[PDB]
Amino acid sequence: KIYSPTQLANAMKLVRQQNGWTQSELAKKIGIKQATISNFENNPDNTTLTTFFKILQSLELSMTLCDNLEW
Amino acid sequence: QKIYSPTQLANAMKLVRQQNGWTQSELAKKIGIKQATISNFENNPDNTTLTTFFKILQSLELSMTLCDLEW
Amino acid sequence: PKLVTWMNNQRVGELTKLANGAHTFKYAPEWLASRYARPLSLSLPLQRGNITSDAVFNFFDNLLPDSPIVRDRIVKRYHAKSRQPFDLLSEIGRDSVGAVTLIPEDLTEARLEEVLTAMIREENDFRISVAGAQEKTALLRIGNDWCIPKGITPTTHIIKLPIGEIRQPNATLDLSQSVDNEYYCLLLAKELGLNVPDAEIIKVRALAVERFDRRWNAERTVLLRLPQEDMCQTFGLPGGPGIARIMAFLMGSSEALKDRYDFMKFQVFQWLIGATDGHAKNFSVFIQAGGSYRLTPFYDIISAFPVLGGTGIHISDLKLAMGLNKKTAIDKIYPRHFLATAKVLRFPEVQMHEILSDFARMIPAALDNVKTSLPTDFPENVVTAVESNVLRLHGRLSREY
Amino acid sequence: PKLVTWMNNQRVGELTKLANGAHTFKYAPEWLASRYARPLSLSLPLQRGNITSDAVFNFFDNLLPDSPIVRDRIVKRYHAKSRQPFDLLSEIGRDSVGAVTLIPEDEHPIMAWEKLTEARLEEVLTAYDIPLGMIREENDFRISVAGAQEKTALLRIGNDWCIPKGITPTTHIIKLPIGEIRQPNATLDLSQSVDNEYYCLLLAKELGLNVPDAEIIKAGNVRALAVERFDRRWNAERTVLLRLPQEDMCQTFGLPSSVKYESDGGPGIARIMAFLMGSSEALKDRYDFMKFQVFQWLIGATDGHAKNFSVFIQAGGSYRLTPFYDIISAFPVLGGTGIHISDLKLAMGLNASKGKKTAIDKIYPRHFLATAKVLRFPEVQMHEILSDFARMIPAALDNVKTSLPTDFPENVVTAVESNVLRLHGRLSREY
Ligand SMILES: [Cl-]
Ligand SMILES: [Cl-]
Ligand SMILES: [Cl-]
Ligand SMILES: [Cl-]
Ligand SMILES: [Cl-]
Ligand SMILES: [Cl-]
Ligand SMILES: [Cl-]
Ligand SMILES: [Cl-]
Ligand SMILES: [Cl-]
Ligand SMILES: [Cl-]
Ligand SMILES: [Hg+2]
Ligand SMILES: [Hg+2]
Ligand SMILES: [Hg+2]
Ligand SMILES: [Hg+2]
Ligand SMILES: [Hg+2]
Ligand SMILES: [Hg+2]
Ligand SMILES: [Hg+2]
Repeated sequence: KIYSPTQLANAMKLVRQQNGWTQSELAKKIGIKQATISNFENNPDNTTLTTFFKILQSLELSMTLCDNLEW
Repeated sequence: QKIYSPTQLANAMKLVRQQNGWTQSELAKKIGIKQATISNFENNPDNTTLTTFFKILQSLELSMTLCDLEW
Repeated sequence: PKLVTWMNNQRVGELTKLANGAHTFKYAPEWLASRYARPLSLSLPLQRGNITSDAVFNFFDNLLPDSPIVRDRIVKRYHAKSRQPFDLLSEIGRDSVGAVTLIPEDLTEARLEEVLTAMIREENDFRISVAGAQEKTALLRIGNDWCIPKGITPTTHIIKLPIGEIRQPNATLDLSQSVDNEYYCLLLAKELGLNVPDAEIIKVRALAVERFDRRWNAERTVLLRLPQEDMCQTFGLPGGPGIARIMAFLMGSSEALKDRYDFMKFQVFQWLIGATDGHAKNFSVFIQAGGSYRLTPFYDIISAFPVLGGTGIHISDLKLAMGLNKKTAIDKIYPRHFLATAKVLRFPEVQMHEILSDFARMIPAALDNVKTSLPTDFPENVVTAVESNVLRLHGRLSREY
Repeated sequence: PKLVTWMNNQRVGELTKLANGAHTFKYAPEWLASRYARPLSLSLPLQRGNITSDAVFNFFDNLLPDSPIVRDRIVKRYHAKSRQPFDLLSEIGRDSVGAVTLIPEDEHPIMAWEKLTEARLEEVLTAYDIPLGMIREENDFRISVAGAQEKTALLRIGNDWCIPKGITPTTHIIKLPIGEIRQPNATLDLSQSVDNEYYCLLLAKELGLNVPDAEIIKAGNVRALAVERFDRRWNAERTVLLRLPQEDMCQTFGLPSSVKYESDGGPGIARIMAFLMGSSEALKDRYDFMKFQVFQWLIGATDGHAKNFSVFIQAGGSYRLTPFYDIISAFPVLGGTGIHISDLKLAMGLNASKGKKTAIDKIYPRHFLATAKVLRFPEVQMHEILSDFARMIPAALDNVKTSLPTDFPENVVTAVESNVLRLHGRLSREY
């Protein structure tokens, strides 16, 4: 469960890394600039929805909307 | 359940708005942004920032998660 | 008045024609709450009100035969009140493309050669098309045998008859072999790893095409209809979406990278085979639970190569329906134009090369494998025209890949 | 060398002081895979490499008492190799604020009850040249508490107080009295900081703010505040004492303690409120956090710095505000050494006319509303806050006074009540 652009970018960065991709491997895969992947990782608030979803497709993820750990 | 574009997301969230029959301004007022902004989102979701998206999403009392019937 | 809209015996909502003829639609609240829930069209998002947009009329208009002449026949035969969608659909609105069924608020080798039994254009536009309703007929068949359904019960096949000859003001297109033509083109497409439906020629000599919006029950007991719509419906339309709009859209598909690759690939295929009918109307998506979507198989593919020359037309007359780059003339178009387009679209240059390269490599054996698997019956002029004009444009790939 | 970082016997990664003496951190692949996974701090997001930013040093540095004097004691108490975070934490990093347990790499009782008599308790509480009540005749009592007050943390189930051993968690923070602050420019009567915090906690709670329970404890001549930890909790089967992941705003923002003050300057209202939009209770949290700004103006709390607020970190790295804590009125200092309410400043300034308003005497409903609007906090909600205080404050004060133990110092109650009641008059004037 995710509630800010920052928490979103972090989880997506870690999926990028778990995958062994680089910010360039990723930007190449969907055809945008390295600088846009890195703008999103570092300051996501201003990232548009359309860019986010391009990043998400290339990470092989979708998203869902929402409304058992001890701690 | 799984969502793949800004428009699909906008649509699903518009519907959630409606099912709680809230109105665009009830919402905007709940979070402190002008009702246009919500309208601009439901109608033109592509260029909405992530900051604004997570505001509207807080208004509707939702979060989001990342993911990996006979017809 | 109202038409209740069903999808597979599940209730979706209602279409109203108001007093001034306006069409409006409202989802059932037990629809918006089923697990099946999706929009009827991506142009008609799940929502609560009465929907009054032009999208509603267009949606339902897009379900009916395009031809104003096939429209008269339905009008004459079923005593329809008009050619408005509501009126024509309160008469034939049972089986349609994809899943929607609309309800008022209330066989034999020789009868076959018989069942299929029914042109001039004002416009100089070289329409070479297998998408016309005027040659089609949805039959049903799992046995060895054709048969007309009837009731609420889906068809499995679309049967196409030859188009025949077509006269516009400035040319006569001989499309009397459009059945053999589409057959060839569909095997070619399969050979090149494009997804397209299975077809057979049946015998009158018609195309039997297996529907990809029909699927049997798990229990194998009921044919289901799969929701799908074309790009006109998707965009709310009766201009016309090109490669850019469609490619943008396909970024939201649940198979975005595959569908985007295939779709670009298919622009190269249509260039190679001389196909000039790839309008928006002619690509479709499956609508899935939630209103997510995927491209269907490609379908209704015909080469214009066999109408070149003689009583027919020139190669300089062949235009892609969706242009590149702006560039539409098939005989002026080189690999370079596809790459300029991929670049403008932020489709990865490397994926475009890959596509161009595999056609370079694969075209000759595909053409040869198709040729091997044709019936003995097959008209050689058809093969010769397609094959020779394919190898010619393909040599533009060799000069390069 | 390395400290293994654990959270409730889940392994999280390692803190490494490098040969050149720089602090870096690296999460364990098992942590990153785990259902329990979440960042150690929001300043240290989950990732694969080594983190080597300042945020790492600051995180751990913020686990420790801020004073160099206290630190110097721990150093002597345990012959600690030094006074740097890494070295202090290798001695006392088993029990800290939130859930971090630090275990030297080469190298414990899980719940080790170990009773105090009372003369012993008086001796633990009296222990200041000893750090954090960590007696010299006692190993396996290895606790850290941030902040500047002399304090300690104890464990308690039922009725008796114990020194916890090994990696056993504490259940209470025990505060001792501050006394006379002589500032170059003033001399303050905080001899009574235990009664004063006791009182303000009671009143916060009376006004429906979320705050810990506290009790006054006496151990011979020692009078102490025992505050119940909200970063500790019984599991379902009340069989394990869990630590809850938690950090302060200084940690969340990657900053030292020692900028803490909006003066020097640390995070204020706007930064904090913007962060809270990201909370898993954004609207509740932003409401209560604004509410508590009026509260602190009302009680003359001049020390609500960024270090005084904390968020729970939940699975996945979402977060929301902990209860508020460390609440002290400056009202009991006024009068006898020449300080008056005209001298009292808020730690975090409001929006004013032009610039920020920090003077408590000069602040009126009008500044709160101008601040709400800068911040895009709903006007109807800020009226609703200013008006509930208008209506409730005089009765809340009386309720509180009535619940006070018979021996409670009158000078604290009066100083706080009369000054509250009088700032309240600015509200009921309008509401
Ligand atoms: Cl990396
Ligand atoms: Cl959920
Ligand atoms: Cl509405
Ligand atoms: Cl999932
Ligand atoms: Cl276009
Ligand atoms: Cl050119
Ligand atoms: Cl051209
Ligand atoms: Cl600030
Ligand atoms: Cl002013
Ligand atoms: Cl001031
Ligand atoms: Hg969910
Ligand atoms: Hg999911
Ligand atoms: Hg049949
Ligand atoms: Hg039959
Ligand atoms: Hg169209
Ligand atoms: Hg105990
Ligand atoms: Hg700070």
